[PDB]
Amino acid sequence: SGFRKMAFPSGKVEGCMVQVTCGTTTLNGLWLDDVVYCPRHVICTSEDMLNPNYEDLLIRKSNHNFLVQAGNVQLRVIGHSMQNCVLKLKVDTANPKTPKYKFVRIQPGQTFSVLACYNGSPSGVYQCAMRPNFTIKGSFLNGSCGSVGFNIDYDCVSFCYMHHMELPTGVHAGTDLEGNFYGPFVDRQTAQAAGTDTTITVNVLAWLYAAVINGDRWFLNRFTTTLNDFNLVAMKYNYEPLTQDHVDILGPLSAQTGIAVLDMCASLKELLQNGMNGRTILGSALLEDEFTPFDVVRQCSGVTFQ
Amino acid sequence: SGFRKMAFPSGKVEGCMVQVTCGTTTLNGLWLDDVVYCPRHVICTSEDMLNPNYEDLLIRKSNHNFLVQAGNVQLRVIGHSMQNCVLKLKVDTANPKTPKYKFVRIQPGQTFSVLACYNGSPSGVYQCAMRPNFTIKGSFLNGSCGSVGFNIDYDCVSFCYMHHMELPTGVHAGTDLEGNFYGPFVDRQTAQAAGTDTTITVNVLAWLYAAVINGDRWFLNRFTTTLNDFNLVAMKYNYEPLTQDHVDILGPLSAQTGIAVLDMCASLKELLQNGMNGRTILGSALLEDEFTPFDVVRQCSGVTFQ
Ligand SMILES: *[C@H](O)[C@H](C[C@@H]1CCNC1=O)NC(=O)[C@H](CC(C)C)NC(=O)OCc1ccccc1
Ligand SMILES: *[C@H](O)[C@H](C[C@@H]1CCNC1=O)NC(=O)[C@H](CC(C)C)NC(=O)OCc1ccccc1
Repeated sequence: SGFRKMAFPSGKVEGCMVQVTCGTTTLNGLWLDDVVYCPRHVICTSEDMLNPNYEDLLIRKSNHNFLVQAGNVQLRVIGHSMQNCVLKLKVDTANPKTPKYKFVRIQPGQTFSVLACYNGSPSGVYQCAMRPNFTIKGSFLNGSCGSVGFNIDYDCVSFCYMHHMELPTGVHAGTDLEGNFYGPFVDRQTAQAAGTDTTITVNVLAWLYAAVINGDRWFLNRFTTTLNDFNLVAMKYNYEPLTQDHVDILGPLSAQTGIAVLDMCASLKELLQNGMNGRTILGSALLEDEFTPFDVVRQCSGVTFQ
Repeated sequence: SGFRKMAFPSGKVEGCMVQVTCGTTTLNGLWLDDVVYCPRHVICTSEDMLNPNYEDLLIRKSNHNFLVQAGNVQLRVIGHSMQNCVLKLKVDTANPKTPKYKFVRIQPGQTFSVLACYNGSPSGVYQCAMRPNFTIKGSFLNGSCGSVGFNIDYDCVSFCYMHHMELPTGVHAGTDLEGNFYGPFVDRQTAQAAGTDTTITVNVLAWLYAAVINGDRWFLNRFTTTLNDFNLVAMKYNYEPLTQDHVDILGPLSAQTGIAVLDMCASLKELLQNGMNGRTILGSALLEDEFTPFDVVRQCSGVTFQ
């Protein structure tokens, strides 16, 4: 029993974190096979970050301006290119520890583990969600750039995130590992808006299901509702519209629990209109939306490796 | 910026998790050098767990009744003993991946990372605190026993917890790695009370300091207080008495922030007497107590490896 914000075991991605230095800036880089991925703003100086002409800065750079080291071992750089906002550094040595891996562009509402690094060395793992507005509520100090987000499936690391910047609101933004930002962001030290952040309704329901599974059942109603009437309630409260594949995705949880999805939505509507009245659900006084249905099932089922 | 429940990188302890089987029961075990530590109730059968005579069950056991495997590799057992509630299985092979390690008995209020395992394979990491009442609010399904809790310092793994059982309240109990339970617990399938759980006051303050550091400053008062008068407030609300080495431990946070500790206590007294009025602190509507002062400093400072 019990439900926790659980990150993936980080051992596979640990052996992939390197230090990438270019002049005074040091960032983290991801060493897979014989290429090192890192945020391209490693090539920026003190001033360049207001509005960098990245191709023009990269031209001033040669292979030997890129100090990359894995722990103590310095790797020789035999090639560099820029793919979108990511620098790809070809190195002579294949990482002896590259795991089976995929690059994937995750979708909003999906979660992933972040291995927060500084100076190529790991300092912590936590779980977070790609918000609907394509930001993450992370914990990133200076030098954390190039820290990566990932999922594990069997022995397969699925890298989906590389950290680039902090916004004015204090949330975080970053790219997929092909260097394309999630969201409308650009890697400049400029004021950039994220949109309104909506709540991931299907995740909240999955967390209500985990709550029922774990004994928290006070919020269970005697009511029901309809997709459309709940969806009018969702829009009042900046909740993403619940759709028919959402109820289908909750199917396993609905069956394992014997609570129809729309009975759960009607429970959620009451929580949204009457608050929690100072009660708690799974040790929280807020509605939690960083648990996907798969997170719940994996945790309430104990799926290993992954 | 940002503050998250961060676990330690789990790579070092991953390479130490094995499967230990004895008849029908399978648990996780910790393979360090040529010994495998695992909960002694691996030797229990269906019925034995109501009130096991553990020495009498262990006598029926020989070295070859202990199937331990690391991934696919089965290790030969060359010796077994029982130290308190832990079985020590001597194996012929030293783990080629044992990290620098210590066994430590952590104190209440301290935190640690848990690597939740099933069948000797890791499935997730999360952070939790040894409650004042010596339980943990974990996430542990069947087969999770032998999962371990740990801290990292430089390259040094400090193992402090091994999971044994779930209580009626759904919290979790376990031993240090010398097999002595934290708390008044015994490894029987019996109804066992933990005490009232008090809130770790010094941790709540450290989290208020992290909140100020991260921009959340609405709760800051114009009041002050005294250790004794706050401590009368703490006792009303099941908060552990704040002591003089507690304010001294908060010293670095008090200095880095310019908020006297007793000004913070007076802010905490107001939160305790007037609630949060539907506001949030660091994305939470509850007062959080699973962050020690060192957790805050490490996170607000970015300390690596550890
Ligand atoms: C990469 O190490 C860094 C991560 C920031 C630093 C503090 N917290 C973070 O998430 N990213 C940047 O410094 C980025 C540089 C651009 C050229 C992409 N600028 C940025 O994020 O500005 C916001 C900021 C806030 C607080 C301190 C420094 C920068
Ligand atoms: C070890 O794998 C297991 C962990 C329990 C199982 C479910 N959640 C847990 O934390 N520990 C035990 O099964 C323990 C056996 C005693 C001989 C130590 N008994 C126990 O914890 O009883 C409570 C329980 C609750 C729900 C399912 C099974 C047992």
